[PDB]
Amino acid sequence: ARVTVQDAVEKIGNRFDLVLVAARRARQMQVGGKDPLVPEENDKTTVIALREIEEGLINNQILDVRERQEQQEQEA
Amino acid sequence: TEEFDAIKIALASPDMIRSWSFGEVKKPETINYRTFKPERDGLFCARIFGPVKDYECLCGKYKRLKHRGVICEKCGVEVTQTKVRRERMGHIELASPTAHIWFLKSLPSRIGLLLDMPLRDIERVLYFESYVVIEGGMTNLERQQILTEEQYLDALEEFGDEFDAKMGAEAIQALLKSMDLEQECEQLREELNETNSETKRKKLTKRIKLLEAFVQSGNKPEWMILTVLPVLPPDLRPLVPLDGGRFATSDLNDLYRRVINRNNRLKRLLDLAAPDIIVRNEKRMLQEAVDALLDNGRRGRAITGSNKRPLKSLADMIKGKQGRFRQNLLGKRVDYSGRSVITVGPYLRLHQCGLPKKMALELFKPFIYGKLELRGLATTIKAAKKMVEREEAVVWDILDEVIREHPVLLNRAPTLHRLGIQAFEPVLIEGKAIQLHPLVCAAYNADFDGDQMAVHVPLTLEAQLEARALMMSTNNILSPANGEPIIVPSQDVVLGLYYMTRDCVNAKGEGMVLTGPKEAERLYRSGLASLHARVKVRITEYEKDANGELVAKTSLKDTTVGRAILWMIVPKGLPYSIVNQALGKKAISKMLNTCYRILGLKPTVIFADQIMYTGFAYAARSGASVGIDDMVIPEKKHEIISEAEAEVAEIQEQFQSGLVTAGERYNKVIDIWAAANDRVSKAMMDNLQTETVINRDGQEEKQVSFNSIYMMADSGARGSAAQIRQLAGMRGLMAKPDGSIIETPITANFREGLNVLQYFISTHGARKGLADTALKTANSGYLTRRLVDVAQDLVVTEDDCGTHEGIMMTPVIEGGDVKEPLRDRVLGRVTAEDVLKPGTADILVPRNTLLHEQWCDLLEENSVDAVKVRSVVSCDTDFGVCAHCYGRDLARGHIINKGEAIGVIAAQSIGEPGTQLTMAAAESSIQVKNKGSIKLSNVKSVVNSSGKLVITSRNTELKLIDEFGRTKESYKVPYGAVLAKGDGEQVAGGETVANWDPHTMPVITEVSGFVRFTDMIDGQTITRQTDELTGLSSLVVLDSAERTAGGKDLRPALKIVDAQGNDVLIPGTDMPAQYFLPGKAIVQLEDGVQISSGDTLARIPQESGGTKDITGGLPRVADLFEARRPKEPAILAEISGIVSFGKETKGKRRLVITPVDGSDPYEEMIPKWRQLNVFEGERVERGDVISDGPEAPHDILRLRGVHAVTRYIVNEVQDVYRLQGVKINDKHIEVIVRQMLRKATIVNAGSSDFLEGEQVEYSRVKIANRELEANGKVGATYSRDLLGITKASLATESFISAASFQETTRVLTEAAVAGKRDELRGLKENVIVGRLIPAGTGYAYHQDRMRRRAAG
DNA sequence: GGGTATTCGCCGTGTACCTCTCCTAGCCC
DNA sequence: GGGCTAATGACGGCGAATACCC
RNA sequence: CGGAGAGGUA
Repeated sequence: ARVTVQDAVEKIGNRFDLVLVAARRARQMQVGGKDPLVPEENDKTTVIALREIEEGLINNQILDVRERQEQQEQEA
Repeated sequence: TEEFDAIKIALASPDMIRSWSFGEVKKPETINYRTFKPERDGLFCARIFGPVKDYECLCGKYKRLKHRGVICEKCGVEVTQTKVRRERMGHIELASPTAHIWFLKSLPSRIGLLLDMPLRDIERVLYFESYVVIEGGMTNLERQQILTEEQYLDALEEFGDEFDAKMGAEAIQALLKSMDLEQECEQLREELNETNSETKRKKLTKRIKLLEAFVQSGNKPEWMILTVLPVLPPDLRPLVPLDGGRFATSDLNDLYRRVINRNNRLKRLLDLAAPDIIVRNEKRMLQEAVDALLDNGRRGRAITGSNKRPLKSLADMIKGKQGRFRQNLLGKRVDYSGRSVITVGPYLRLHQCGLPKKMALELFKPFIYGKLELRGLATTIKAAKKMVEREEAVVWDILDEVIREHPVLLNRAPTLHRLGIQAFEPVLIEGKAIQLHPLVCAAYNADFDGDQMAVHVPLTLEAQLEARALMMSTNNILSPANGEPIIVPSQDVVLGLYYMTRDCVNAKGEGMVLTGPKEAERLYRSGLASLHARVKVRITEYEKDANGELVAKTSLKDTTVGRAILWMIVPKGLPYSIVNQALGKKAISKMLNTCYRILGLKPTVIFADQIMYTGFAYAARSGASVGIDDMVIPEKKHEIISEAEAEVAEIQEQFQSGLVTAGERYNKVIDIWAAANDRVSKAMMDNLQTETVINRDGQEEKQVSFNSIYMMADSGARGSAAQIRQLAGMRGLMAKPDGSIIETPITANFREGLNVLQYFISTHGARKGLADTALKTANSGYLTRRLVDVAQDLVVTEDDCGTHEGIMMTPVIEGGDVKEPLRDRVLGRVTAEDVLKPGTADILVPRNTLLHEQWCDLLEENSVDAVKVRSVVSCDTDFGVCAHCYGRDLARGHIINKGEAIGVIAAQSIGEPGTQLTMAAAESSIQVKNKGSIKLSNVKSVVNSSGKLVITSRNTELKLIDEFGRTKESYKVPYGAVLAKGDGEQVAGGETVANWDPHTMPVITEVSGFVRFTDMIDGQTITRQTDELTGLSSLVVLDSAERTAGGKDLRPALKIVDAQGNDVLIPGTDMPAQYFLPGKAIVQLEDGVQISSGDTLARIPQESGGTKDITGGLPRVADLFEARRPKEPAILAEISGIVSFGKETKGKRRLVITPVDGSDPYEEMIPKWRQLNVFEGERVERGDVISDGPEAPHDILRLRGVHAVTRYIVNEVQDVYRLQGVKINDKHIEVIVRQMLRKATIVNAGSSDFLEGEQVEYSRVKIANRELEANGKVGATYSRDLLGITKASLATESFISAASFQETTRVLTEAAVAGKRDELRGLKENVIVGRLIPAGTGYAYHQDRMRRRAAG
């Protein structure tokens, strides 16, 4: 469990678009479309998204290429 | 469309109005307000306005089941989804055009101004009173003129085939249909090329401005006359009938019904070809009904009983209180929230709050239901309801799951600063109160006295993450007002730490050596070694060095056992210089600040939580207790008292002896009792400081007192030297009714008893303070409101604008004492230039680098007087502010970024300490208190005989630039100051470098010769009396204030000529020779009296201090923010150049200032109430004082420049807040000022009129465009002007702001006719519309949308 | 001359709640 | 009945409307 | 229940 946002601040210096992107990540593993990439500790999707972005696993480029991906499959 | 900003308001075209609606209401039927059945057809129609009741048939008589979401006509109904219900709206196609009353009753009558006749003509024709020639007869008749009935006839029989004249709105329709706006614009602009008349050009420019405004709005004038009337759905307007004899206002409904009745009657009459008079009358009351519909406030407002609210009309339904009803008061109560009294939980971690189990169970019922049906434990909502109400043990696991990390938002009932609402992780607890984190309640500015906190649950994912990243107290530990932690240990934990870290001189466990704090903990918790002992411990402390590595330095340290036990708390990478010495509140503030600035946030939050736990635990183990033997009564208090009564008895005996005046012995007794109070407090504190004395090995030794009351306030737990001074010693002197000090102090303590009269007197102060508290709370709320309104539309949106402009930024020093260090100010700013060393031109800092702690220290060691820094004032960013122009001083320690409306932060930071706002030297002799080089700036002085560097005027400054590279003493040199010291001369402390008469100011002559009574009439302008002691006279110049018309046309003057009988003048000095005598200027020298250089010319009595140019307190803050004239403005030199008098006292006095390269006639007005300091033939420059006294900010901006008034306002407000000790970073004042002077008046016309209030950012963009092309327009020269906070607020470019908070109909009409495409930059405006705000995460979201615009 | 310097009506109202009352009215069928 | 139906024991600001010295 | 008038608390 990690509720402090310092690592996410360092990874994303704006730390404010950080909120938006982590919120989107949480929004689409909370509802189907993607699945958690970090082991669940009975955590809410907010903090698992936060721990994802802390590890550098989720960044703006990665999330946008991933999302454009799920579209080109959903039209296909 | 998507949730956007930059919304466009314009006048609607009839075709697209018809496009909005679907069908027209046939007959109007309305509820009777005693029968609530919606009758159809009418105002209630489920085919045009959408289904009033969805999924069922409604006609007022029909309730059949059939159309439950399917499109089909059975009696005339249409049933669809609620989305169609919202968009389905009505229209009625009027046979005749109808005007809109708002553009008629408005002071700028849009029809009147566009058609260029007074509004009387338009109201006459619209009210069906007098005809108007609609482009009718022109050969002998007039194309556009009003006609009475007989004149209209006379024209008709004169001509009927070339003449047309109608009545009402159709006439204006025909008129406005005629003009081709482009032809008018072209002809006017091309005429302006030929026209050479000033007034004619003004008129042409005004007309072309209006025409171009209508052209750019894209609105055809024919549109603004209502051809088809759109009508709301019934549910979109206020309607709430009450049963019985009492009802509610619903005038909008029957106004609709009346308008439909009138239109249907007119349609019937026109279908039957009714005669002209009857149809004209029908159109007349149809127009009247439509106008009453549009407004009744244009028809005359009135007050109705039981409701301080006018009669309902569509215009009044536009705006109620406090504005748009659903976006502010009243009253926005919201679900998923609770409210409860608060208790302390000292076990919760800093990111946690203790929340009652019942409160959680009822705050998360939907989430609990979702989980329960998710686990299969419930099959329906009913089963979930039963499952939760039965309070079974299973729901506890469910609630633990839904609360595992779901945070909650706690807000104090008044939120006076940003921290007033903070997130926490809820821990489910037994009880019925919210267990708030003890260390956060100080930030909440709350207490534990029955006051109730409020919880809310951000319940969507994205709100939760907004809470976690921003709202939680962990991420918000520094005050957003001045930086610096706001999470400082306040009263209990600080007591525990101060106890545990104290030392003694002898206790069990003294002197030994222990293996790290390991053995310190082991030995103390054995009770074998006392917590306090001079002990050598081999500690291994970690230091951050190199690129961020940790070096473990192990050394033997002389400390105390408790201090090592505490050192266990501090994480690695911190020095041991912090956890030694008795830790006070300021010491723990320093420790947390250093931890934040050296390790970061996570070590800081862990350190704070652990130090809270340890402070509480060791406060408990201390048993620090307050009794009555602990408070110590000084043994000699009564002796000092009795001495005081003896002294006052002698003084009063002299009083009855007639030896001292009333004020004399009053002040004597007051001073005696103040001295007695000081002596008593000193004795009490001396008793406290070493009340415990302990032997070491036989000899007694002082040491920090074990006395619990001494720790009780010395730690800064709670209280002060004043308070523990007034418990054991006397609280003494205090004020009486009328707010004056009583002769006899409150000579009794609280440990000793209080006499009845003493307590009675003391009650006055308490009552006064409580009333003051209530009034200040109300006024602080109001001030926060106005400041937020003026500052809210201000968001950092750009990172760097490259503006090398900035402000001089200096350590503020008054007199000999440096009030604030430049070290404090410089922190968190960005330099506007590259600073050098005080000895060499070497570059110390790079281009516009952030000046954080390291660079601030580097500037401290290389001591510097001033730095130019990037300011939001100097910022050239438009619709926003450069980040580097701002700095980063926030709850963060990194450079600020885009978003984050720092205007609101500034407003709440200025309003937060508002509650704390409460309601040998200068003018005698300047005594420099430190040794350093003497420096004089802006001298008005000529070196005369006896080495006299006699400085005149108040524009001269005495700095003390010492041998370090910056100043340490600052003084203001008064008029006629005599100085025997030169520049760069080392001076002893308190030595009179400048000396003059304290209680009167002389006019020291810098030249010698004959004295001429110039511009005088003996016995008319001066008093006639000569008392000769050395060739002197007792002639006194009459007061500056207004006098007779034969004594105010010549101003008395003493012309001083040389020793040759010839006139002489000295350029560059505000003392040409002729001292023009102000009021009460006793003339010392007669005509022809010979004097030396350094002799007084005239004497003007002064108070030797005590001038009243400042009032202080929150009203002072407010009137500076409103920029009000302080006891009328003190005029400055309106331009550089020679000066002279005009027509003196014609109204008031006139002063011509004659530039040598400018406009010579430049006189201004001089009220005789000002203290005049102005001569003729003297050379001045802008900013030089001409009338002495308090200067208004308006003239300061107009004359000295933008940055000058910036510094003035910043210094004034910062000094006022320092008077209460509150420290606020000045970037907030800078942004509030940049809001204040956001409007400017053009001097030399450009793309706008010659003088007008214009957004200065618009001035920048327009001038940049002007140099972009070759053809200059014009131009353009401008001067910024300071509007008041309210005036600047109502000056907002976005009309959405004004719609909710000022008069509305005129503002809305201006927006419509001008077609104002407001950027919707405003935040509360985005609240008003109902969309995301452009700040923080919302700004980032809209930025992402814009990035996705034209990228899809 | 002309800016004060008065007079002449309207209107706004920290925060939250606990209780209470009081709410367009005139009127011809 | 009922269905229509067109100030004084607050306080302060503020524009409009006067009041007055040289 | 929409907004005003009143007591009490904080």
